[PDB]
Order: sequence, then C-alpha cells, then structure tokens
Amino acid sequence: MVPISPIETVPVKLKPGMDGPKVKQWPLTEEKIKALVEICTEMEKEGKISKIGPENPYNTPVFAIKKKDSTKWRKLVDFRELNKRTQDFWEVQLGIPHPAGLPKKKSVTVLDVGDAYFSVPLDEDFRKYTAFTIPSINNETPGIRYQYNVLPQGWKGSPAIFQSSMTKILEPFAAQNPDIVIYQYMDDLYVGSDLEIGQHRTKIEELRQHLLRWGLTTPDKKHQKEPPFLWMGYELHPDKWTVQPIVLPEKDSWTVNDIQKLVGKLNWASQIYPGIKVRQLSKLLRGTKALTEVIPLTEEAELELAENREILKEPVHGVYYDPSKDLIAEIQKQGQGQWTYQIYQEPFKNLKTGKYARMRGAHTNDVKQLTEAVQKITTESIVIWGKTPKFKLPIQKETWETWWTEYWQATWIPEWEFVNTPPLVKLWYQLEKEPIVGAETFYVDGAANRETKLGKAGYVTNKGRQKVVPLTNTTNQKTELQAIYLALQDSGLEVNIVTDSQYALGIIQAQPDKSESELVNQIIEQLIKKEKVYLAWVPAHKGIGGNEQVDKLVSA
Amino acid sequence: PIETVPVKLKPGMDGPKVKQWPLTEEKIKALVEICTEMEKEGKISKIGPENPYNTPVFAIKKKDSTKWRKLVDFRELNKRTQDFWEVQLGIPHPAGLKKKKSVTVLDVGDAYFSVPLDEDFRKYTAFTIPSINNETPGIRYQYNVLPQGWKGSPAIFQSSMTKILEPFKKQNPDIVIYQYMDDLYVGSDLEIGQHRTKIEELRQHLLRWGFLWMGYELHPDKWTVQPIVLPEKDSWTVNDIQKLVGKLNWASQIYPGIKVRQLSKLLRGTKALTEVIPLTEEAELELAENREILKEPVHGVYYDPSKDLIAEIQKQGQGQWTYQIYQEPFKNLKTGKYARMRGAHTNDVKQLTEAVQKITTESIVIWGKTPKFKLPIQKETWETWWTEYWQATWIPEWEFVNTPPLVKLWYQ
Ligand SMILES: Cc1cc(/C=C/C#N)cc(C)c1Oc1nc(NC2CCN(Cc3ccc(S(N)(=O)=O)cc3)CC2)nc2ccsc12
Ligand SMILES: [Mg+2]
Repeated sequence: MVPISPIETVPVKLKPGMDGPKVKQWPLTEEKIKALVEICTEMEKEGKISKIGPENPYNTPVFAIKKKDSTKWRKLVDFRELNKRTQDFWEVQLGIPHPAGLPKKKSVTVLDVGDAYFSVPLDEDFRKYTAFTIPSINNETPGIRYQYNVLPQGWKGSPAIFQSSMTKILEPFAAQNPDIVIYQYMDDLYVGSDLEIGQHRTKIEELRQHLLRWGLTTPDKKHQKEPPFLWMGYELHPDKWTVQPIVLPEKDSWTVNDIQKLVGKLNWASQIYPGIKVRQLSKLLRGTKALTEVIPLTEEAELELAENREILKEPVHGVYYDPSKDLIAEIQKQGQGQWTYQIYQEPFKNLKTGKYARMRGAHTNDVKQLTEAVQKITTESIVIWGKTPKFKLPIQKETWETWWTEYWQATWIPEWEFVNTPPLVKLWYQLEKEPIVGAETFYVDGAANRETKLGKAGYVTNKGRQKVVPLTNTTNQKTELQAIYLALQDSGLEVNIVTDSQYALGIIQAQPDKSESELVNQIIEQLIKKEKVYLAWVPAHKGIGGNEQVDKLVSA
Repeated sequence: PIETVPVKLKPGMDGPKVKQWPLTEEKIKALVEICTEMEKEGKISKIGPENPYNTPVFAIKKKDSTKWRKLVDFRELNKRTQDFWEVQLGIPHPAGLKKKKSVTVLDVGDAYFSVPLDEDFRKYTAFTIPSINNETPGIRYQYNVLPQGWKGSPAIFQSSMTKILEPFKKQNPDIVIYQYMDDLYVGSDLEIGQHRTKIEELRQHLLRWGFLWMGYELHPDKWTVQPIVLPEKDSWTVNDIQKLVGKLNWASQIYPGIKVRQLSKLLRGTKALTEVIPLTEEAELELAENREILKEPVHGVYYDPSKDLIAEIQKQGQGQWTYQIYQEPFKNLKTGKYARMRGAHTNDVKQLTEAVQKITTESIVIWGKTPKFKLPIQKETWETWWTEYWQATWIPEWEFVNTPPLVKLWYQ
C-alpha cells in the first residue's frame, strides 16, 4: 500500500448554547426499510458512515424515495434541524465569474472530483450530531443507528468545507504551474491552458498524480461536453460567449408573473444585448402581491417590448477579455431616466453591455443620472476586470466643467472623453450669481389656509406690476412655487425674483431638469425660456419691503 | 511579551461580518505581497471555513511615500469590541496639546506587531484579500498580534508604551506626548530647528526600545471659532441689504440681541435689487451694535465627552471648503476654512477626502476623538472613490447631505 496524506479536518461547533437535533424517526414501509439497510450497508463498507451504540441521544430522520423510471430507492437524511443548529461558515462560493472577465483558453478539460468529496473527513467531535436511525422490520428489534464520518450531502457545512479542502490541496499545484488556470464548480474541476494540447494533457495527469497524494481518484467527466459549456445561464464557446437563448413568449394575456419573468429574461439579456429597456414593462410592477393579476400593457409597454424583440431578433455575443488592450465604456441616454452602456476593447466587439435606471426621486437631472451610471459601471468593472475603464460620455467637456465647478456638492467622474452621440446631456438653465442691472425685480409670495386649502399666490415689482391669483386645494409650499411661476410667466427675458421660501430655494438650487411635480416642471420650462434669472432669498416677516407688501396681499 | 491580555466583544454581540468591497488588481497584488511577508513573520495566519467573520481591507499610500501599505477598516469590530477602560479608569485628554506651538505626529504602528493577540479573539480579526471576478476564492487571514487600526491595540500596548517613553518624558517636562490609535502626537513650544531634533531624539530613542522615518507637522495655536464678519461698504444696494439682513437673521440664532428692523426699514417700498440705498444713522447704529455683538464668544459653549462631535463641510468653490465642528446646533466648538488642496485642483472628491482627514486630525488633537461627518456629496460617489485618496490609518464615520443647505452663504 502507498501511504496517502490525510485531508486535514475542519473543526466544527454548534451555535452557542444550542444542542444537537432530537427529531423522531418516521415510520417507514417494510420495503423502504429493506432498501435503506442495503444502501447503508454499502456506505458503511466504504467508510462513509459507522454504526453506534444507544448512548448517542441525537437523531435526524431518514427517508426513502424513488424516481419515475429509475426503479431504485435512494436514501435521504433530512438535516434541516441540524442545519438550524450548526455554526455559520465562510461560504466562499457565492460569487461566480462573469464571462466578460475571463481570458480565452486554448484547451480546457474537466475532471470529476465526485469521489474526492467522500475522502474529506468530518470533524470527529461533531459526528455524534449526524446520527440517524433505520427503523427495524415490524419495530420488533432496536433500529440500526449510524453516524457520518464524511461530509453529509444536505448538511450546512458540507459545501464550504469541501471547497476549502480542495483549494488547500490544489494551492501548491496552481502556484507551481502558473501557466494554467483551475476553477472549481460542483464536483467538477476545470483546467484551462494556452500551451499546445500535448503539454496540456501532461499537466492534467500531473495534477492527477498530485491528487493521488491524498488518494483521490479523478477520471475525466463522463460524456465530455463539447463546447459550448452550459454553466450558470451562459454559453461559453472557445472564442465567444453569450447568454443561453433568450426567447420572449407571445401572449394575449400578461399577468403579474408573466410580466415579472419577462423582465428577468430582459435583465439577464441586458448584459450582452445592447439597448434593452425595462422601465415601462417594469412600471406595471409597482405594487401588487397577487401574481395572477392580469394587468393590461400600456402602449408604451407594448412599444418597448416590440422595441426589445427587434434587438433580440438575432443572437449576439461578447468577446473574452484581453488584458493587453485598453478597457473602454460608452454610455447612451435613452429617455425616462434609463441608460445603456457598452464595454469593449476594440470597436464593435463588446465585452458586455448593461443598463442603469434612475434612482427614485422627486426631482433629478441628466448630469446626476449620468454620474450615477458612471459610478455603477466603475464598480462593476473593478469587480469583473480589476480596473476602471476609460469612459466615452455624451456630454460636452465644457458642460461637465460648468456643472462641477458650480454644483454645491462634491462630484467627480474618472478619465473620460466626449462622444457626439445624440441625445447629448446638457444643462438647461443657469442662475445668475449677481442681480441683473436693468431687469425687473419681482417680489413673490404665496400663502394657503391649512384647513380650507384656499390660498393665494402673487408678485409685486419695482415698475408697479402686480398680480394676485386665488387658488383652491393648495398648500403653503404649492403657493410659494406658484408665485415664482407667475413671476417667470409675466417677466421679460431677464428677471430678478425675490422669495422668502426656503422650500422653493432648496428645490431650485438642486438644479432639477425634470420633476414628479408638474408645477416644478412648469417652472423648469419657464427657466429654459429665460436668458438671465437671479433668484434671491430673504427671511419672511422681517419687514423687507416688496416682500412685506406681497405677503399681506396673499395672506388672506 | 508572552502573556495574552484577555479581550472579548460586548454582551450579546457576534463578531463583524462586513463584506469586502472590490479592489483594483494593483491593490490586490500589493496586499498579496504585504500579507505573504506578514505571514512569514507570523503576524497573520491562514484561516479555514469555520471562521465566518470578516473585516474589509484595502491598500494605501501614506503622505509622500511610494510604498503600498495595507489598511484594515476595523470600524465595525471597534464598535463591537468591549469598551476599554484602557488599563485604567482612563487618561484625561491632554488639554495642553492643542495649545503648543507645533505638534509632530509619528506612525508608531509597527510597535503593535511585537505583542501577541489573545488566542480566542483572533478569529474576529478575519479579513479577505479579494479575487478579481471571483476567479479564485479570496485569501483568508486572521491576526496573531495586535493589528493596526483596532481599538484594543493602543489600550493593550499602553503599559509598554508608557514604559518606553518615560526616559524621554523624564528629560523633557515641557513636551506633551499624546497617543491616538497608531499615532503619537509630539507637541513642543520651541522653534522648528530644535523641534525636528527632539522628535528625531525621541525617534532615535524608540528604535533602541525595539519608526517609519515619517512625520506630519501641525500648529494648533490657530484653531479658533472663526468670527462672523459683516461687509463694510460705502454704498449699499437693495440686494446687499437683503443679504445682510438674511445673514444677521441667521446669526441671531447664535447671538442674543441681534437686531434687523432698522436695516429692514431701509427697504420700505418695492425697489429694484440694484438700486443704491443710503443707510440711516439708526441703521448704521444697529449695524454697529451688531458688529460689537459678533466679536464676543458665543454663550454657554462647552465640550461634553458623552456626546458625539459633528462636523459639517461646505464646498465653497475654487478649492475652498468651510467646516464647523459642534455637538448641538449653533454651539460651534470650532470653525475653519481650507484652500487650494495640494495636488487636487481638478478633483472635488480628492479635496473633500483631504479635508475630512485634516478635520479629523484637528479633532483628535483637541478632544481626543473623531467627529461624525456630514458630507456634501452623494453616497454612491463618495463610496466609489474615497479609498483612492485616504492616507490616515484611522477612519471616521460619515453621513450624506442631499439638500443644499441655505447657510453655505453665511460662511462665505
Ligand atoms: C476554466 C473554467 C471553466 C469554466 C466552465 C464551467 C462550466 N461548465 C468556468 C470557469 C470560470 C473557468 O475558469 C476560468 N476560465 C477562463 N477562461 C474561459 C475558459 C473557457 N473558455 C471557453 C472554452 C475554451 C476552450 C475550449 S476547447 N477548444 O478546449 O474545447 C472550450 C471552451 C472561455 C474562457 N479563464 C480563467 C482565468 C482564471 S480562472 C479562469
Ligand atoms: Mg409670506
């Protein structure tokens, strides 16, 4: 016998103060008992489980189940209770690579490490917690009691402990063979290389020879899958990648569930299919828990679905990543607060695509949304490629400079260049820094009655112009904005406006170009029409003339 | 030092489980080299899947240094670590450090690595060097020695530190030494030429007791509450007077007896904003009385060590940033202003990040703790970029201001 190294054991504990499981074994049918006895006898001979005495007080129920044509029984040990009481682990397989970050590999083999899983021992002091009982025939003898010596399938810690043990075993082989990559997923190990295929198979069984040190049999994966690889919803071809085929169903009647499973395919497809849009079909999703609700499509919802399928008409693929080339990201504004982007290294060969939807706010502007998109793509690219891409943005360099030098917040976007792809992000108005000589000065104010919702809005100017408009179903904040709107409506191209509304000044100083409020939107449309607007704030009720005068006019 | 000091978290609190944020390839590679050497020196060890805790890590370049350095975001673990009555009932914060002519800060962080960490607490210092694109599992480590950035490290080391320093302290009764986390603050009242000697004299004294050649030079004789000042003009437009009345109305929340009505009466009527208004003598008097009021300190302003310090920052344009440190509104404990941030005339976030670090340094020197920042920036922009310009071994807390404060004008 050739000595084999032991796979080092991971110590395992229960959750603090918690005890092991004590669940009653179900009664089974004589044919199920007979099947479980045979199954457990073979695993016992392979070392997987061991028989124990009656001192062990813990138990976990066993089951026997069948399949349709597979006319054999298979053991199921239900570790739900033990899992609730087992310590948390470092689950180190949550993230999975994105294909656009992978470099191409000339050759790839797959080894099955299924048999390897059972040579990983379970912590000795923990095995007592995995005990299970095979009930006896007619309940006339003591049930046969076993416990596990290896990581049980279905137990909380088995995936993390197994992958950790393989990784430690593989670490020196990977480090001393830097010309190959090794990736684990399931009971399968993927080995890629760029050397000629002869040197590849030698490195491969060099790895099997290495795995023999701990006595792990690893043949090739049965029925070797020719490319493409069907893995985590992708199709990995030797030189290109795409998602698995996206086919959008045809339906006369779309329900909540038929709607939310389409956006899933659309969201998944948006990583390679450029220009996918989701807002209008998404919108019908805003608030409903009954997933069978048949809600009709708006014809903006039909327009964008149709706009979709035209993009989904032909398959498109991404290229794999070349670290020697630059990484570039281009963004397009699409309207209604949504954006698409392409990341590529050479023109017309995208690594991947994507989209960004605006954050839910009461007011916003295109520059802030573009900035948010840039940060999201930045973070995604560091995840996928470990670097920030060079950006191509549909905003003029002069527009960005004006924006960040004057915006009240600190803001920044990394190295980028203008791309003249309409529509262009622009600033739509700019308030003056100083009062405008020769321009009419409008003192505005509004007020409303909290009980009757009756209000007034108006202005008085230095040239004696005046207006007061009575309003119904209004609030103080609404009349303050309406007062500013009237002044914009009734002034020439240049105007000084004096308000005491901290609420109105906070909105306008945020520089929105679109709003949930039609009143704010109407004010924005007025601001765009002007050539110069100076907006001044004074404190209310201090006897500031003009403001004192209009305050009395609008306050009842 | 063989013996472990026993440490544990607060009652009913698990260890930290903070997600590692993505890192660039060059920062990952820097961390791999740093941690490989730390592993060979025994300061850290590989951990297994039985440790589910995590604390974020990234890589830093300190002031005027080309060597990559690793920084651990121990903020969560510090919150959860037992409140340290650090070998004592506590040290009273040296109120004299903030009054000495010059203060030099020394990175004495390496001194921690020579004392071992309690074997049962090491699990809670777990961190992950991330992989790119999840292409391999992260590299998982835990500390065996006192790590830099941890609350317990200065506390546990205080006995040895006070011993190392006593010969130098016995010589110099006028040098005030203060320790905050990984940093020593050395403040004297003599001029620069002998000051660089006595820090090199203390520097050279340290190496004999078991470094980094580095330092930073401060001058806390400056740190006041900047007064509110009003314009002095020979001709006032309507707009000038409206702004003055606004500023005085704001100041009246801070100061008693500020009056506006004589200045308000200058604006009788509905006048053009650009029209010149002559000041009455009653308004000049009222403006003069307001000027006198604004030169006194504010009444009833005191530091309460039971409350958090709050720091607000306003972007003023052209590389200028104003800031106020307080514990309750309008009771400013300290105000200030920064200009032309070095090497960042084009990057708002770099400037803001340097301002945060300067303000935190001033707050350590004055009160011995860091303030809670209110940052004029969207969360997603700050979160993406601040680690790129961070150079201090501590990290404060922050929140985000999304509504433009009206009072940025008044600190202009
Ligand atoms: C090696 C590997 C395989 C898979 C498959 C799972 C399934 N199911 C997944 C990952 C994450 C892998 O991990 C890495 N994969 C790559 N590149 C890839 C390798 C595969 N090719 C496709 C391909 C190439 C050649 C042939 S061929 N001509 O041999 O038949 C067939 C298919 C696309 C890029 N790079 C790295 C770097 C570090 S890890 C890692
Ligand atoms: Mg009013």
